[PDB]
Amino acid sequence: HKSEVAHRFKDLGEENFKALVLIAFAQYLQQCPFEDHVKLVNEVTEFAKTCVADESAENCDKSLHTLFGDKLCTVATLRETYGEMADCCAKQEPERNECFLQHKDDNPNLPRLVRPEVDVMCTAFHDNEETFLKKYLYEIARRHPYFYAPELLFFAKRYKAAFTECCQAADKAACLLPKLDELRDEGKASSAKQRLKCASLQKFGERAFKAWAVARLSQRFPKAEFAEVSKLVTDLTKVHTECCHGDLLECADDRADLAKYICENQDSISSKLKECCEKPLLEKSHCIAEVENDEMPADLPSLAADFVESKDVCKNYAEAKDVFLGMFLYEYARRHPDYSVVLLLRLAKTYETTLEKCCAAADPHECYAKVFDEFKPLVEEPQNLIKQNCELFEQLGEYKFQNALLVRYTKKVPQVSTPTLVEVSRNLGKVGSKCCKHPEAKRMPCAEDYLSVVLNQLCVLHEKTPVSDRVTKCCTESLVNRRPCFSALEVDETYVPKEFNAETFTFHADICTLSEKERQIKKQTALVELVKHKPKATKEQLKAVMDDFAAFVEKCCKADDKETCFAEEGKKLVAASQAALG
Ligand SMILES: CCCCCCCC/C=C\CCCCCCCC(=O)O
Ligand SMILES: CCCCCCCC/C=C\CCCCCCCC(=O)O
Ligand SMILES: CCCCCCCC/C=C\CCCCCCCC(=O)O
Ligand SMILES: CCCCCCCC/C=C\CCCCCCCC(=O)O
Repeated sequence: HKSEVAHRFKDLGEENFKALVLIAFAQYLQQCPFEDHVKLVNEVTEFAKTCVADESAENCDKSLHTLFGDKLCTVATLRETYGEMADCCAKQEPERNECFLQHKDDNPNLPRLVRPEVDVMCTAFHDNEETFLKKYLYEIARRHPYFYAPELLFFAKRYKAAFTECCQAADKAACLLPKLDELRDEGKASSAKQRLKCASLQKFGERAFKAWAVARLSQRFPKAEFAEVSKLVTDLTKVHTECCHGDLLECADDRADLAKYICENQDSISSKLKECCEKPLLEKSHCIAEVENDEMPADLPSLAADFVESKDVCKNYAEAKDVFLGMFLYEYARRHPDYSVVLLLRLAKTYETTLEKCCAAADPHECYAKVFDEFKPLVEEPQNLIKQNCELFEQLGEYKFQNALLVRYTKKVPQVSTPTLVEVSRNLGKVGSKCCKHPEAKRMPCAEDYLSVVLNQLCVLHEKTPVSDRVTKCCTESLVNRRPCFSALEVDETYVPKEFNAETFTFHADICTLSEKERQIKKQTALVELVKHKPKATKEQLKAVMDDFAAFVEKCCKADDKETCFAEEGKKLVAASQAALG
């Protein structure tokens, strides 16, 4: 039917097509020059215009993969540069393309991208703003070959809108930097979420994934019927598999097909989809995936009815276990948008466990009559933690809240690197700052969202440089008990204090010229070292030492001649503190 290129070109528009072709090629030819890819893009774009003018034009009939594959193999250096990958050009289609996906190197050997000065950046932006955005688009795409292209394009437009609104302000840095930080964090989270979902699919199986998807979908579309939700879980599962495989083209088609489906049965799924279903092809699925929870019917029976009281349960269960259990989740999840998905799964595993013990006993109904009774504690566990932690967060504020976490975790896993403990504690604080501003009904979902990517990054790291069997236990265990296992970590009684070191607790006046972020990291780094040296110190002994240090920095940063007060009063602080911490 017609021409694929022409079609995609008409749907996307020239501007989007060119930016997407750039990203796609950058993700395969990660080592080729920018000017080389631009040549490529122009060539393909010109070809695509040929097809838009005449569908019968040469090669215009060819499939996207084939056209794409032919273009890659057309690169001169290829073998000289990539070597192995060049041998892919010797194969037929299904093979050739699969051969390229295998050589798509994740975690390249490229330099870190350094953020330029707001001024140089803004000035480059005013000059060729297009080549300014494409170069960076190219730089980020080659470093993240797995990042879904259209999404990367959505972030790029937000960056563009920020340079536009900021490069014209009185104080540019004041405007730009703050939003460049939000975008970075946002981009890293999305990137991590993505690897997280794919790793989970791989590590735990499609069953676990389907369970997660049912719960998640039911919270969002509480009005949808179970048959509808199972339909979506199935398709959603096929989408994640191919999108994880890395094949951009297949992934995009599956996503478009799904969003189209959902939009066509809009009224049969959710009322909060109107906006998203009006958007262009490029942003539909992305919009839908971010859509807000629809409101629940209000005309819903009780869970006790069909799952706890009604005999006919084991019968209905033995008939199709997973389906029955899926029904339980659907029912429980659409009634609880306020629960995290993992909590929902813990309740479902608990219920499964019960049906599996009771349905085989003499009087079934009398064995599982009090099951909802066993849910209470599972539910209270996270709620209580969130309540306790957000109260504390509101008490001391972000920075001081980060310190509280710092002391807490260093004490639980002293074997961890100081820079890693600092990074972890800081990220956790931002979660507290993002999620505690929410009402009690949106807090667990918020925390789950952020905590999962933080806990995963943590584990992949530990997977590389192991440090504690305890961490490994929590990291390799069930994805449903991952967080509870970390919450259960106890202070490390075993650990042996790190012998004193003055260099470690030696401060200089430079901490006064430092920026807010740099001196925090400076102080926090020391705080971790302090706890690693005297792990048996009280929250109070520590508060006292931290207070003595506070005034220290003050009565020395505001003193005539610094680098001395710092060595004089410093010697004192350390000698006195050593005594306090007996
Ligand atoms: C991990 C991918 C998510 C990040 C999205 C990036 C989108 C790229 C679009 C335009 C380039 C912006 C140029 C500014 C670079 C500064 C990057 C940084 O702060 O780390
Ligand atoms: C509102 C979230 C509060 C975030 C504060 C950051 C401190 C992290 C420590 C404990 C938070 C525990 C939250 C547990 C909910 C995750 C979902 C789950 O496991 O059910
Ligand atoms: C040397 C680097 C290797 C990686 C080491 C991993 C370090 C883990 C450090 C701290 C654990 C994070 C705390 C997890 C949140 C649990 C929530 C709670 O407190 O209830
Ligand atoms: C027995 C070991 C003695 C070590 C010497 C102690 C010197 C003090 C060292 C580190 C304190 C770190 C400061 C953390 C509090 C930051 C709070 C704030 O910003 O005001």
